[PDB]
Amino acid sequence: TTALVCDNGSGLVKAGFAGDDAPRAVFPSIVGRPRHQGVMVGMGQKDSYVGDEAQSKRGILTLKYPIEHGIITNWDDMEKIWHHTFYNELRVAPEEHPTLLTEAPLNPKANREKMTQIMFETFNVPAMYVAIQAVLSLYASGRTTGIVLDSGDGVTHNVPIYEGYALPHAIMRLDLAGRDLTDYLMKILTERGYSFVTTAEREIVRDIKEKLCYVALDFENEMATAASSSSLEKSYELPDGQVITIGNERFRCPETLFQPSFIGMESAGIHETTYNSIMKCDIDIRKDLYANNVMSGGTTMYPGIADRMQKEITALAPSTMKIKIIAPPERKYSVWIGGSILASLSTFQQMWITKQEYDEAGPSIVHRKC
Amino acid sequence: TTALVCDNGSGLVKAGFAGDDAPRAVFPSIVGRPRHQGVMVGMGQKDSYVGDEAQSKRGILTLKYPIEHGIITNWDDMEKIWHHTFYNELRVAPEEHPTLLTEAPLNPKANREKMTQIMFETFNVPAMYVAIQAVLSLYASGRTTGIVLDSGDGVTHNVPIYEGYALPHAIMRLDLAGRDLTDYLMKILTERGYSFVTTAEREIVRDIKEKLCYVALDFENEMATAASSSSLEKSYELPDGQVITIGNERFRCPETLFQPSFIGMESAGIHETTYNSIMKCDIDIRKDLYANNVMSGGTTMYPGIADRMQKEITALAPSTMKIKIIAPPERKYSVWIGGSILASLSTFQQMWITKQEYDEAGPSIVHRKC
Amino acid sequence: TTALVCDNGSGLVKAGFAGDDAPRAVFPSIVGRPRHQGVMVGMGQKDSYVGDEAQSKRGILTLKYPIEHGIITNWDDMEKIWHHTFYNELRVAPEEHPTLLTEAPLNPKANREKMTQIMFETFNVPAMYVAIQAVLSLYASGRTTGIVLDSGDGVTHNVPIYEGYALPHAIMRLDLAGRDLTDYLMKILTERGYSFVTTAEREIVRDIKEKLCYVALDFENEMATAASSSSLEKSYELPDGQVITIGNERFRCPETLFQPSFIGMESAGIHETTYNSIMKCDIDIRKDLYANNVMSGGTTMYPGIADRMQKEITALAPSTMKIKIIAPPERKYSVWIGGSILASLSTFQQMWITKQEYDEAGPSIVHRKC
Amino acid sequence: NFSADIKDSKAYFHLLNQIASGFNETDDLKRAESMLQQADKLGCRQFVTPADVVSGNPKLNLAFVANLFNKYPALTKPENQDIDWTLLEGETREERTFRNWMNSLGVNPHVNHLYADLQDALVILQLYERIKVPVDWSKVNKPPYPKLGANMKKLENCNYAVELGKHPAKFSLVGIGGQDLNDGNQTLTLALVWQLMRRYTLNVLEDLGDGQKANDDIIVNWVNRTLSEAGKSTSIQSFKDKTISSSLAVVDLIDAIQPGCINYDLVKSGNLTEDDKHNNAKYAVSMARRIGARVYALPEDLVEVKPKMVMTVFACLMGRG
Ligand SMILES: Nc1ncnc2c1ncn2[C@@H]1O[C@H](COP(=O)(O)OP(=O)(O)O)[C@@H](O)[C@H]1O
Ligand SMILES: Nc1ncnc2c1ncn2[C@@H]1O[C@H](COP(=O)(O)OP(=O)(O)O)[C@@H](O)[C@H]1O
Ligand SMILES: Nc1ncnc2c1ncn2[C@@H]1O[C@H](COP(=O)(O)OP(=O)(O)O)[C@@H](O)[C@H]1O
Ligand SMILES: [Mg+2]
Ligand SMILES: [Mg+2]
Ligand SMILES: [Mg+2]
Repeated sequence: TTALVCDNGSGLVKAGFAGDDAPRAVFPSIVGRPRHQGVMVGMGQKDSYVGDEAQSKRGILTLKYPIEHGIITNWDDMEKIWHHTFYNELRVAPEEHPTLLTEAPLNPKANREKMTQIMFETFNVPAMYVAIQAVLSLYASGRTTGIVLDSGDGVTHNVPIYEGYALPHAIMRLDLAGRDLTDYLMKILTERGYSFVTTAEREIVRDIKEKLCYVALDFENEMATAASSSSLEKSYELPDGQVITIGNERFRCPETLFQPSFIGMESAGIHETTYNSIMKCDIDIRKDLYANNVMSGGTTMYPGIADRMQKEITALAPSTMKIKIIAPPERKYSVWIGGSILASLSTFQQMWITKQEYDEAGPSIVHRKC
Repeated sequence: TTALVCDNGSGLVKAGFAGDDAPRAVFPSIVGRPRHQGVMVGMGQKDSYVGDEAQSKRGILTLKYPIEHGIITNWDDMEKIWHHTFYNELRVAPEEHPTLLTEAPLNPKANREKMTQIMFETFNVPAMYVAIQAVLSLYASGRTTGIVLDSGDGVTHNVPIYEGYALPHAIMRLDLAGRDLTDYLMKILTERGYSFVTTAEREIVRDIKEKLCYVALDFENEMATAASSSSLEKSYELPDGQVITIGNERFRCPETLFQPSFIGMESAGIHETTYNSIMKCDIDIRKDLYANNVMSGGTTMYPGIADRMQKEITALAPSTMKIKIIAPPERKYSVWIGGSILASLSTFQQMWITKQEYDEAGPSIVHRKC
Repeated sequence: TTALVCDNGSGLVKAGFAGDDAPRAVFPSIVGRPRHQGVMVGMGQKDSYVGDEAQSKRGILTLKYPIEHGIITNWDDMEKIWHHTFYNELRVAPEEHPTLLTEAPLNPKANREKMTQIMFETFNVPAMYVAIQAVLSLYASGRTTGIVLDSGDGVTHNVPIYEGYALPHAIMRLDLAGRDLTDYLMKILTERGYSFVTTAEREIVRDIKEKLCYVALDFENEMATAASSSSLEKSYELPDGQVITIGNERFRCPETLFQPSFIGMESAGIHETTYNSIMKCDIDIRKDLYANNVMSGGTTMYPGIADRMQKEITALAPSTMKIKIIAPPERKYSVWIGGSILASLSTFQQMWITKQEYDEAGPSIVHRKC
Repeated sequence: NFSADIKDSKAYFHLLNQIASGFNETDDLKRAESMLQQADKLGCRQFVTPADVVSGNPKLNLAFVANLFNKYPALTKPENQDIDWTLLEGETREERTFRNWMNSLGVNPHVNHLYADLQDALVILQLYERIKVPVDWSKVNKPPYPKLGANMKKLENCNYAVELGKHPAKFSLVGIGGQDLNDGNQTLTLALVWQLMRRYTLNVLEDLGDGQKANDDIIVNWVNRTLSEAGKSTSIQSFKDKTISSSLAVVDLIDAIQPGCINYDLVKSGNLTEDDKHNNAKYAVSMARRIGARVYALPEDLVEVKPKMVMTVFACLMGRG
C-alpha cells in the first residue's frame, strides 16, 4: 500500500507516511507513571501515560525516556511508544505497511537487531528498513556530496559523503546533545536561586532552553557584556505564576557544544570534531566538504549557531578554502523528510528486508541488508 | 593575631580559634521574640533572645531560623547571631582577627557575596575566606582522596575528591536533612495521637529525634518486628511531666534518608546519590573513591547509618570493589576541625581576602578568591 | 666512561648503558597535565607527570604522546622526557657520557637535526650518534644478511641488508602500527556497546589489545567460527570492577595489519609489503632474503603472527624458494639490544659525533656522520 | 667543686686520656698544648681556647664536657652496626652507601634505612646545611607531631624543602614534587639525593684543591710526598692498583701524622689473606673516623678496589697537611 516512516529520536518521535513533506505525528518519546496515592474511585486505573498526555499530566507522574543517547534502554516502554504511534497517532495496522526506521552511527548491534525482531514478530510488518539519520539528512538537502552534522537530544555525529559514497573511517560521534544542555542549564540556574529537581521540572527547563537560549559569536565578550550590563536579561513565567529572569546562562548553556569541558568531558567541540572528520578524508574532496556543511536536528536550532560554526571552521581551515554551512529552516525534520524521500524511490523498493528473509535468516539479516 | 573559624551550620553554630581541637562555642542558630503579655515592670525590656537563652526561655517565645537549606533568609537576625558569636560567645574584637567561613556547594552566589560584605563592613574584619564544608571535612580526616557525605540540618551533598582535586560535574546536592526528618517525625507522631504544633514543640521533637531514632539495616523485617512485638517501644518525658511512647517511628524517621518518597520527594536515597556521584567520575578513580567514603554532619550521627550505607553501596558496587565507609566519633565537628586545621597553615595565609582587595573588587572578589 | 643507549620509540622509552643485555629503564612516552579543579592546598603544585606516575594518576590528567608516527611533534615535552630519563630513571650526569639514539627510516631530517641540537646544547653530551632502528635489530640477531620487519607503536618499516649493506631504494615504510590498531579496537568495541573516549580509556584499551588480541591463520575460517560458537569469547575486568566480553574483535584488530582498508587505508599488507621490498632487490640476493626475515617491535608480538607471515609469503613466493621467519622472544628490545652491542664495539668509538665537530658543522653534521 | 679539680681543668685531662694523663704538664699552658694534642688524637675541638685552663674559664669548662662525652659515649660506635654489612636486609647496595654517607656526616637523628629515613624535611634540611644553603628556621617546625599538628604541617615543611634547593636551582630537580615525600616514590627518592652526595664530594675536591677541583695526579703525589717522610712502604701507584694490601701503608701514613694508640701488632706483612683484608677494611675506617676523617666510602673498598671512593682518606690527610 504505502510505507510508514518512523524517526525514533532520543527526545521526540517523528512519524508519518512516505511521500508526505512533513511528519504527521510529533510527540515526546516518554512514558509516565503515577507517583502519588489515588483517592477517587475509578480514576487511578490507568497505569501509564505515553504521549502528550504524559506531558500534560506530568505533575503527578514520573517521566522516563526509553531511549538515551540513541540507545533504546527500555524495550517494554519502547513497545508502548510504537503501539501509540501505530494505533493512536497514525491509526493504522502495521501488518499492511512496510516500515522504515532510523538509527545513529557507531551504535551497538543488538539495538538494530532487536528493533528488527520487534517489528517482525510483534507488529508483524511485511517489510522494513533501518537507515542512517545523517544519510537521510543529506537526502532532504537534495545533495549527494557534503559532511552532515546531526544533533538531536541524545547524540551528535558527523558523516562525510562525496558523490554518494560514505567514508565510514571518518565518521565521528559525540555523546553530547540537547538533554545534556538541559541538565547543564538546570545546574547553572541555581546561581540565581532557581531550583528544578523533578523530571517534570526538567521539561520546564527544556522549554526555557528552547525559548531563551542562543549561540554567542564571541563568548568572552558576551560574558563581559553580561557582566557590565543587564541588556541581555530576559524573563520567563513558571507554571505556578512565578517569573524568573536569566541574562548570562542563555549563552553559557549552548557554549558547551563548543566547550564540553563545562560538563567535565575531555572531548573537543563540535567545530573541531567536524574539522577533524574532514581532515580524515581525502585531500581531493576536502574543498567540496568545506563548501557543504549540512546541519540537522533540533539542537542545531539555536540562534547564532551557524555563524559561530562558520567562524570556528574558518579559523581551523587553510584560509584558501571557502566555508559554507547549510542550515535550512526545516532542520528539525530533515531526517524524516529524507526518510520519506528514500521510501518513495522506486530504486529503493528492492532493498526492504522482507519477512521471508527474516524468517530464514533471523534478526542478523539487518546487518547485511543495511 | 590568630584566626577565627565560624561554621554557620544550618541549625547549629560552631566556632573557635584556629589551632584548637574543638569549637569553643556551640549553640543553636535561632532567634526568639516574645509572644505574651509582659506583666512585670522592667522585665520585658528585652525584645530578642538569640543563643541558648532563646532555647531556655522558649516557653514564652516564637523561634526562627535565619538560615534554611543553607541559604541565609534573614540577614538581620544573622547579624544578631554573628554579634552574639564574636562578642558574647567569643568576646573578641573582629577587627583584630581574620575569619574563615563555610558554605555548602551549589548555593546562590548572592549568599556568599552578602556575607562577604557583612564581614568587611559591619564587622570590618582584616581578612576572611569562604570554603566548602565537605572540603574541610576531608581536611579533618587527613586524607587527600575520597568522597565526603555531609549531612547537616538543611542540606545533604556529595563531593568527590581525588588527590586534592574535586570533580564539579559529579557533585551532588539534596535539600533533605535533619530539619526535614524532624518535621516528618512531627507528622507521623499524630497517628498515636501526640500533637506538636508550636516552634518550641519542634525543639522538643528534635531532642526526641536525637535521643531515640536510628537507621534500620533492613526496613521491612524491622516493620514486621515492630508490628508483632513491642520490644522496640521506648518512652520520653515532656517538660510538663507527660510521657509518650514510640516503637515504630524510631526507624521510620531515618529511613527517609534512603526513601525520600516518605515525604513525597522523587529523589533517590543517600546511598544511591553516593553511588551515582561515583559513577559520574572517571572510571580510573572509582576504586579509590569506593574505598574512601567520608561521613559528616550531625544527621549522620544516627546509630547504624554507616552499616546501612555499607550494605547498600555494596549492593550497588560491582562486588569486586572493597566498599569502605569512614565514620569518626567527632563527625559533628569534622568541618569546623578541618577549618581550624586549614586556617592554621602558613601556606594558607596568602589565600585570605584582605579588605584592601575588597576595596577594589567589591564583594564579587569572593568568586575569584574562593 | 660508558655510553648511553636511549631508544626513543613512539610508545615506549627504552634506555640503559652499553654492555648490558637489557635496558635499565622502560616506561611510557607520555606527558600528563591535570584536567580538573585542584581544591586542597599544597596538593596542586605539580603541573606535570611524565613516566609511570602519569599512568597511575591518569584519572585526573590529559595524556599526550610527544611522538606520533615517529616524528617528534612536541619538543618541550620531549625535553621533559629526556630530563626525566637522564636524571630520574638512570640518575646520571649527561655531560659525562656519549649517547646513542635511534630513528626510523624515511623520516623528515629536521627531526634528526633538532634532537642533535638538544643533546649538544641542552645536555651538552660529550658525543652522540643516531642510528636506524632496523639495523640495530639485525645487530641484535648476530646476522649480517636479511630483511628486518620493524613494528613498534607508530611506524612499520622494512629494511633489507645483504652482507652488511642495505639497499635504500627498496626501503618501504608504513604509517600503520599499534596505536592505529588500538584506535580501531576502540571503534569496533562500540558494537557490543563498549565505549571508551578519553585518553585514559585509551590505555585501558591498549591493555585490552595487549592481553586478548591474536592473529588468526585463516580470517574467514575464524570469522565463521566466531559466527557459529562462542568458544572464542573472552572477558576482561575494567578498573572500576566492570567486566566486558569479546570473542570476534580478538582477531579483527590484528587483521588490519594484513587488511589496512579496515581503517580505510589504501596501502598493502605487511606480507605483501615485505614481498614487494624483496622484489625491488637484485634477483641474486632474494633467495637469501627469503631465508632471513627478522621481526621486531611490540606490535610483532601477536600470537600466530609468525605462522601467518610464513604462510602468506610462502603463497607469494616462486614456490622453489624456502621461507624462513626469525622471531626471537626478546623482539620487544632487539633495537636497544643491537644498540648496546654496537656501542660496545671498540671500532665504533671513532664513529661518535664529538662536540668539537658539532661546534663547527652545526646540527647538519649528523647527515654526514650518520 | 670547681676550685678543686676544674678551675685548673685537672679532671679534663684525665677524661681526655680516658677517651684517647695530660695533667703531668705541670703548667697551664703546657697542659693546654697537651689538650690540643689530645684533641688532635680525638677530633672534639669546636671552640677550645687556652683561657679554659690558663684563666679557668667556667663557660669553657662546662661546655667542653659535651665534646668529650657525646663524641665518645662509651665508644658506642655506630660503625659497629655496619660491621653487620647487612644489619638490615633487602636494601640495595647503593642505598646502603648513601645511608653510610649521611651517617658519617653526623645528622642528628640516627640512621635506620633509606625508606624510613628521610621522610621529613629535617633530614634534607640538615643536608641543606652541609651545602651551606641558608635556612629559615622560623619556617622550620617540630618532629613528634599530634593529631592536631599532623602530617599536614609536615607537608608544609616538606614542600618548603622542595622550594629549597630549587632556590639556587641547577640541580635538575624540577620533576620532584613537594608532596611526594609522603608518597615515597623510589626513583624520585634516589633522584633527589644522589646528586646531593655528588655535589658534596665536588665541594670536597674544591676544598682540598688550589681553588679548583683537585686532580688525581696531585692526590697521589702529595700522598707519596707525605709518604716520603715514612717510606717503609714504597708508594701508592694508581687508583686502579689491585694490590689493596697497600691499605696498611695508608695506615702508616696515618702513623706518620700521628702514631697514637694504633695497633701494629694487628698489622701484618704484604702476604695478607682475605680475613686480614676484612679486618683491615673496618679497622682503618675506624681509625680514620676517630682521627676526624669524614669517611664517605664503605669499608668494602678494601676488598673491591673502587677508585671512586679511596680519596676519602686522602681528604682528611691533606687537611692535616
Ligand atoms: N529552538 C531550539 N533551540 C534550542 N534547542 C532546541 C530547540 N528546539 C529543540 N531543541 C532541543 O533539541 C532537542 C530535540 O531535538 P531532536 O532533533 O528532535 O532530538 P531527537 O533527534 O532525539 O528527536 C531537545 O533536547 C530540545 O531541547
Ligand atoms: N545523635 C544524633 N542522632 C541523630 N541526629 C542528630 C544527632 N545529633 C545531631 N543530629 C541532627 O543533626 C543536625 C545538626 O547537625 P550539624 O552538622 O550541626 O548541622 P548544621 O551544619 O546544619 O548546623 C540537627 O538537625 C539534628 O537533628
Ligand atoms: N603482547 C602484546 N601483544 C600485542 N601488542 C602489544 C604487546 N605488547 C606491546 N604491544 C603493543 O606494541 C607497542 C609496544 O611499543 P614498542 O614496540 O616499544 O614501540 P616503540 O618502538 O614505538 O616504542 C605498544 O603500542 C603496544 O600496544
Ligand atoms: Mg534526531
Ligand atoms: Mg554541619
Ligand atoms: Mg620505541
